[PDB]
Amino acid sequence: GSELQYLGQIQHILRCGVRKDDRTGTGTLSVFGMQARYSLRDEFPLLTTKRVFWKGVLEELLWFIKGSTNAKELSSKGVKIWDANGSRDFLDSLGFSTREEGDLGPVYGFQWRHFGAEYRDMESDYSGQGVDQLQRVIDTIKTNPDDRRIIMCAWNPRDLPLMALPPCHALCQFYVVNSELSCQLYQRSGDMGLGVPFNIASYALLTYMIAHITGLKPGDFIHTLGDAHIYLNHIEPLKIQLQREPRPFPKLRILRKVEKIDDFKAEDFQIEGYNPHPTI
Amino acid sequence: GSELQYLGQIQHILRCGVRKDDRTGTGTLSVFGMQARYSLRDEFPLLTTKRVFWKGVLEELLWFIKGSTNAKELSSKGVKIWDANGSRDFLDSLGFSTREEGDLGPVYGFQWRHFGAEYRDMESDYSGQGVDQLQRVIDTIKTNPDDRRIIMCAWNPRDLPLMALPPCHALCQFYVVNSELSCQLYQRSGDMGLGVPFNIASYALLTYMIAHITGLKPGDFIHTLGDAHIYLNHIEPLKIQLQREPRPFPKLRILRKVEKIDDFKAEDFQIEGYNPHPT
Repeated sequence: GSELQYLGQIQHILRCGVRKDDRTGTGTLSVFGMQARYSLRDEFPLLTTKRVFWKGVLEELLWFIKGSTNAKELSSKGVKIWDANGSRDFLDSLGFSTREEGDLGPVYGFQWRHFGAEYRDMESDYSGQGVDQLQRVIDTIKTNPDDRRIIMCAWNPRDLPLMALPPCHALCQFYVVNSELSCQLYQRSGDMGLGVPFNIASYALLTYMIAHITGLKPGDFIHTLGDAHIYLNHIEPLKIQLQREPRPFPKLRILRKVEKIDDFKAEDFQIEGYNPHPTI
Repeated sequence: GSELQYLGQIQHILRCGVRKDDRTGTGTLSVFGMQARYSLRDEFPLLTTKRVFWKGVLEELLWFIKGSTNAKELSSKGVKIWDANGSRDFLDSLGFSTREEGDLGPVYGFQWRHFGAEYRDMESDYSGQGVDQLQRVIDTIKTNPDDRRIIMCAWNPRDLPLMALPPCHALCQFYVVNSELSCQLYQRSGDMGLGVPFNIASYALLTYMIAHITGLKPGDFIHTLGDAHIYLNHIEPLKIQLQREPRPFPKLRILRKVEKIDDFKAEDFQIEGYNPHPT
């Protein structure tokens, strides 16, 4: 069971994690180096022991694909998860006083579509600039599925300081065998309680999208974590969630045949049968 | 973090791996996404079921650290593992007609010490150019141990076309807690029988070096693999190797207090009690 692996990681962190503070000084139980395999075969890994913000997962990814680094473009979709990091106070705390609100810097969207390009601002035109990693992985999957270099890297040391926040998802690698597309994510830091479930859904979704455009079947989503942690305040709540028997994962349905990654829209996706346990 | 995890991985690939060919149409049994943990606490992960080319590991790493991209600089040390990719014929095959022999392009050393810098040639001076990820990692470890961004990435989409080979160890992350330095390597592709043991030792050594430079004790080396594979002509040999009784890992002795990562020399290291099953 995929979810069982996730809950297993949580148990392991409770049993073997050690105290480790984050940037704010808040404590967490932490374990370095973890890995879970989530099958994407005939099911979508949207955790059931606790509700995952699906609209956020979907809109954020379409926003990444779009190459946007403007939090306002995601906020207007009803997803505010990046608004704080693009706010005046936050951008100023980073020294980006002349940066317009919403300008997150060269984050995912930019890295994925224009890696290496000289970031100006969120409104700048980068067409033809940088390496379009996303389309490249798609091309490679179609032409040379055996390729062991189908990677999309968001971790750009040069652009790091310009980003409102360093990416938690440094890079992901795709793999194809027997008509199945698999994806492994290297997540440098994961909040098992709140972020990871969302993280998992995001990349499983990216895989489903690429598999659809490349005519492959979703295979496995391998979630690799660097600092896998649990905030101390989620220990008891998590001990409760761990008591809940996971439910069948929902299924993802793509309502139409999409040809290019850029053509996907929120409306083309439908999460069916998602029945998460009641909020804790 | 035992060698039993490495053996277990081999066992799993032999058991669940599926046929997948490499760039040369050569078949391998492959599993995508694997991870093994190797304790570095009072022991060094130099595999004992089959001898690892320690000199190669040590010299290659020192070579990475000095930021060299000149295979000749490593070859002169008696380590020829990079010579082929820097040869006149190989360089020309990739269209690098203007490159002096040995010029591997912006590979590991360059990325590690000058990420983002404009690669010219192996003789070019890149002082203060690009991001020195290695020193930054060391600086961050010393100043903010809790940092969850202690990463050194060799994967540079931008420089890929200029390299003799795309980096295999795409990136590694370090982690500090309870005065222990851990390192996790994300290896996109790994030949379980040949490269992986070497790869493991390389990053284990790097961790030992940085741990020593930062006054921390080596913790764990987590090896994460993308396409973990075994070449077909290695199945039987590896199955035999799986029969070999794993022995206690040797110890890595650092014979001197080194202040800067750049000051480490081959002679500062000594593998002790390495007793691998003969080949």
